Amino acid sequence: YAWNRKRISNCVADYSVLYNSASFSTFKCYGVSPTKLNDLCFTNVYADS
Amino acid sequence: RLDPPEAEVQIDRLITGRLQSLQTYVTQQLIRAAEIRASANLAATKMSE
Repeated sequence: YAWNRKRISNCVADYSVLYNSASFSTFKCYGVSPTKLNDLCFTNVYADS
Repeated sequence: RLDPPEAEVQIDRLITGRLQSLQTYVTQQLIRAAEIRASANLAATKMSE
């Protein structure tokens, strides 16, 4: 209910390592195929934990 | 952005829309061709007479 929010910017993201990290029980993507993430440039991202 | 099978859905949507629009345009072109051809036949008759 009090879900935290975080903003990240001004860096480069290596999604390959995170994807290869099998510790994630669920690794799902809606607007993107999990593989392609390592080849796009983005305005910014929001992470909620 | 996406993986081929998922992309195919959007591909289908957009091709349906585009083909429908362009065939409609072609139909309008056909009608305009018919009317202009009638006009041209009348003009040729007027010329010759």
